[PDB]
Parts: sequence; structure tokens; C-alpha cells
Amino acid sequence: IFQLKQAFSLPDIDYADISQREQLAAALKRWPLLAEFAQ
Amino acid sequence: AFSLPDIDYADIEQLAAALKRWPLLAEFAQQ
Amino acid sequence: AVLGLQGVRGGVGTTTITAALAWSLQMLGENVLVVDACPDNLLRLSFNVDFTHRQGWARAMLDGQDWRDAGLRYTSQLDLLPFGQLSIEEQENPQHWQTRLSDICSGLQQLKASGRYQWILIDLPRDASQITHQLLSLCDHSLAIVNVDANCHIRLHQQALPDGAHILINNFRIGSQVQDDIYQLWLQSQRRLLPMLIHRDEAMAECLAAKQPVGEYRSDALAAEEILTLANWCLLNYS
Amino acid sequence: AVLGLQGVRGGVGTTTITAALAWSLQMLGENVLVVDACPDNLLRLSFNVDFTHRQGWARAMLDGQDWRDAGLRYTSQLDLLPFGQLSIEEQENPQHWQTRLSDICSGLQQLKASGRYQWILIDLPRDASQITHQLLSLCDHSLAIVNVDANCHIRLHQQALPDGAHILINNFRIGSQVQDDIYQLWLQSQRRLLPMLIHRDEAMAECLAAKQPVGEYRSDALAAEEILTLANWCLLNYSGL
Ligand SMILES: Nc1ncnc2c1ncn2[C@@H]1O[C@H](COP(=O)(O)OP(=O)(O)OP(=O)(O)O)[C@@H](O)[C@H]1O
Ligand SMILES: Nc1ncnc2c1ncn2[C@@H]1O[C@H](COP(=O)(O)OP(=O)(O)OP(=O)(O)O)[C@@H](O)[C@H]1O
Ligand SMILES: [Mg+2]
Ligand SMILES: [Mg+2]
Repeated sequence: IFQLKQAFSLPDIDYADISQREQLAAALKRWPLLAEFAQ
Repeated sequence: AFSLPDIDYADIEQLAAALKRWPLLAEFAQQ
Repeated sequence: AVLGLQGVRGGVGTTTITAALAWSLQMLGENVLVVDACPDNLLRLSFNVDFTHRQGWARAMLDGQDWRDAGLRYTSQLDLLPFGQLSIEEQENPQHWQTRLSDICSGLQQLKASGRYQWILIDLPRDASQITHQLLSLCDHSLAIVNVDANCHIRLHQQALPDGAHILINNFRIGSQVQDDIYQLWLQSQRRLLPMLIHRDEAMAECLAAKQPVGEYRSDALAAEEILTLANWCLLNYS
Repeated sequence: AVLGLQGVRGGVGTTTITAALAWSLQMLGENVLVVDACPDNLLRLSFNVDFTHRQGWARAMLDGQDWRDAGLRYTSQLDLLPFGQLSIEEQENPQHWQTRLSDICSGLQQLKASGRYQWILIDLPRDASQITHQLLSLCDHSLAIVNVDANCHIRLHQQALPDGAHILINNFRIGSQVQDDIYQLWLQSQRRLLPMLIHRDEAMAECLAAKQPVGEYRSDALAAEEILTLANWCLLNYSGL
């Protein structure tokens, strides 16, 4: 919260619905960086 | 210890076609 | 409306997009003021401003002059306010002047209240200086510019963005499997991702070398069409 | 030898080249320390450091702790000094901490004098803060990393680089007419350009996603061979103090 007041927040990210798409499961399998943030 | 990069456009070599092509490039060359 | 454009990191295309989005808004019949808040002072070069032209809003303030006399008219619908050229000493000592520029917020507040322009686009640098946070507070909406790569993917999990900011992809390219994996992951997880993106496009690389916004340089360029889609989205959602 | 790496602008590939170069130097038999001076704290991720791991030299100092204990060992000849994770509050207040970190220079000037490492690589951010200029003073040599585009072309005409720096092209690729024009112009006018460049390479894009330097990730990639050529150039030309 910067002081008019400007607030700052982390980007809205939701990983709950990953396991649905099989293509996303293979991408998380190959790249450990993406799997690290996902789980 | 900070200075500008060493650049010389003393003689310009098909760069003449490039300088006529891009006004941004000819701007720094003639300067 | 006051719209801020800020890269999640440097070099993602914020300045080129700002100039292009301003051109597209004009083509849609809007009055636009473009403000360069970056000390690099590069935005002016997309508008055929001579490189030796040192005037700007910050250049004026630091010289004890009226910042309102440093603006330029590009078309009848598009005005430009460059940052101004800093000396090498000023570039390497930002703490000397990053606190002397608080009057621009008051000045832009008056301009906003007057309704003189329908759109004010602010090209914001990738830092957390006092002046950058002050201009962000004037914005009604903000666009966070990213490229689809591992660097930006990490930053979206650790650095803060302006509240309500939407994420805009630039430089989407053919020939990268890892980019496509990250992008498909973003399509399912990034809640604030915009539904359109900008591809890597030769016209976006050439228009700066021709010192024009991409829509003026090549009106039928694919990137020019992608920016026009963004301008139409801003008209509907950021009014 | 203390080598600083700094982008002429952000996103040109500074961090990836630093991690790749440190891997090539330890491949050539050198003991290497790599230091992240960027508050983004991204260099650690090229060496399989967990994202939740907050420890770093800056994070330790700001928490009243010893920075020497924030180091990590990747191989027996390559050590890592992450910056540490800044809180959101610290990130948006750079003046608060960019002045309290001057002690790292004496802690590194001592390490430079001990000689435990043949190469100390510093990943330097694109700003003009006090700690950045101080670390730049500790460097024996420096690389200014660019991409071939109009933005970097303008920056090379208006902003100051570290004195004695050499310019290193990254992400190069033939095909763009305007980029080829800029490249030919740089060859005939940029006096301090390096004789080798790093092509764009999907291995350079993938290695960070695999959390490895490009040389460990894919040793036969063109960019990995180009980084090895750079590492041999530093051994021949950047060895003196
Ligand atoms: N979509 C694109 N396709 C091709 N080239 C692009 C594209 N977007 C930007 N560029 C080029 O990339 C370079 C950097 O773009 P730009 O200056 O807009 O980025 P930036 O985020 O404002 O950079 P900086 O950190 O210097 O402010 C320029 O030379 C520009 O012409
Ligand atoms: N030669 C290359 N070919 C392809 N991709 C590359 C190349 N160099 C870097 N990249 C990619 O570009 C992105 C930015 O690289 P990097 O993080 O090294 O840049 P930087 O200059 O350190 O950025 P920052 O301003 O955040 O510190 C990464 O996703 C990286 O994988
Ligand atoms: Mg910019
Ligand atoms: Mg970096």
C-alpha cells in the first residue's frame, strides 16, 4: 500500500484445475520449474 | 567509472542502404 | 481514462505497445495523451522526435521550468509528453531527482479532472521509485506486459503488480516448445490474463527504426491488427 | 578475477548467460563463485534451488545475520550466493535497503584477496543504485549484454556502460531485415564488440525451466558451445586483476 493510495498484490493464480488437462500433466512432467509452482 | 560506448561512423560497406532504409539509424550516423 | 502500461520485467515491449495502443485509440476516434515516465526517454522516438531534442516534463521540472511547455502534438488527436534527456550524472544518481518530481502528479491530476483527453497512457518503468508509485496511483487501470518464458513465469509468483492489473502477452513466437507449455499453463491458472496477445512481428521491430507507431508504419501488419483488438477491448472494459 | 555481467537493458539474457558461463568455467577446471546482485533473486533457480528457499546474502544482512552462511554449493568447483527473497513490502521500498548493503563489498574484497576462487561472477541488475555501483567497482572486468534491436541501438548512444566493458550479443538470429542492418552497422562501428555472440537457442529458454545451466542441460547445444567459447575467451583475456 503506497501513500491517493496505490495497493500492490501478487497476481491472481489458481492451480486447482490443473489435473484435468492431460497436456498440462505432461508439461508439468517435463519442466520441474512449472511443477514446483503448481504443487 | 562510467562513459559512453566507443562508436565511430567515420566511413560508412553496404550500410548506406541501411541508413537510407531506417531514419533512426541515419540519425545516429550523421550525428 | 488513465491507463498505465508497465512491464513485469524490462525489454518485454512496453514502450512499443504504448505508442501503438495510442495510435489505435486515435484511429478509433479518441483523443490521447501519451506520457513517458521512463528515464530512458525512448517513447518520443516512436513519434519522430529528434534524438537531440532534450525537452520533456522531467527535464523541465529539474530545470525549474513549466512541464506543460514540454509537450508535443503528433496529430490533432494524439499529444506526446516525453520524459526529457538526462545527463550521465543524473542517470547514475537517480536518488538526486526521483524525489523532486512530485509536482507531475498534481499536474496530471488537473489534466485528468479537465477531461481534456479521453485517454492518458503512461509508459511506466520497471522499478519501485517514488515517482513510479505516484503515477501508478493516478491510473484508473493498468496493463502488465509480459513475455511467455520461464523468467516472467517466475516473476508472476513473487513480485507484486498494481491492483486490478491485467496481463498482456507480447512477443509470442513460433518454434518454442517451452513457451507453448507455459502458455497452456497460463490459460488455466492465470486469472487476470487478457484474452488476446501480440506475436513477434517484423513490423514491431521496424517501426521503432522508422520512428513511427506500428499502426502508422504498417496499418495492415498483423501486429497492428492485434493492437487494434486491444484498443477495442480497452474501450469496452477500461472506460 | 571478478567479472560483472550487466544487461544494457532488462531481459536480454544476463542471468542465463551468467549461470551458463559459471558452468563452463567450472567445466574448464576453475573454482567459481557466482553472486546474484539482482533483487529478483532469479539466478538461484538455474541451480535447482527451491523457490521457497528464502536465504541469501541480502536477506541475511537485512535480518541481522551472517551473509557467509547463505552460500550454497552446486559442485565442488561452483558455489552459489543467492540474493534472498525480499518481502513485497521490501520490494516496493528499494531506498530502504539499497543503502544498508555496503558491507558486502568488504566481504567480497576479502574473498577476492583470499584466492579461494579463480572466478567470481556477479549478476548485476539494470539500475543505478548504490549497491550496484559499489559491486561494479569490485569487478576486474565486465560484460554489457545486448540484443540486436533498435532499443539497444539507442541505449548504446545515450547511456553509460561500465568503463572497459565489452559488448556481448545474445539471442541473435538471422532473418529480420532491420536486425541484420543493425548488426552490420554494429560490426563496422561498435569498437568494443566481442568477436563471438550467442544465438537464440531453445536450450537457453528450456534450461531455466529445467533449473539447470544451459551447459549441463544440453552440452551439445549451439548456445552451450558459444558459452564455452566465451569461457575460453575470458581465460585468455580477462584473467588479469
Ligand atoms: N512484438 C514484437 N515483435 C518484434 N519486435 C518487438 C516486439 N515488441 C517489441 N519489439 C522490439 O523489441 C525492442 C524492445 O521493445 P520496447 O522498447 O517496446 O520494450 P520495453 O519493455 O519498453 O523496453 P525497456 O526496458 O527499454 O523500456 C524494440 O527494439 C522493439 O522494436
Ligand atoms: N539466447 C537465448 N535464446 C533463447 N532464449 C533465451 C536466450 N537468452 C535468454 N533467453 C530467455 O529469455 C528470458 C530472459 O532471460 P534472462 O532471465 O537471462 O534475462 P535477464 O536479462 O537476466 O532478465 P532480467 O531483466 O529479469 O534480469 C528467459 O526465459 C531465458 O530463458
Ligand atoms: Mg520501455
Ligand atoms: Mg536477470
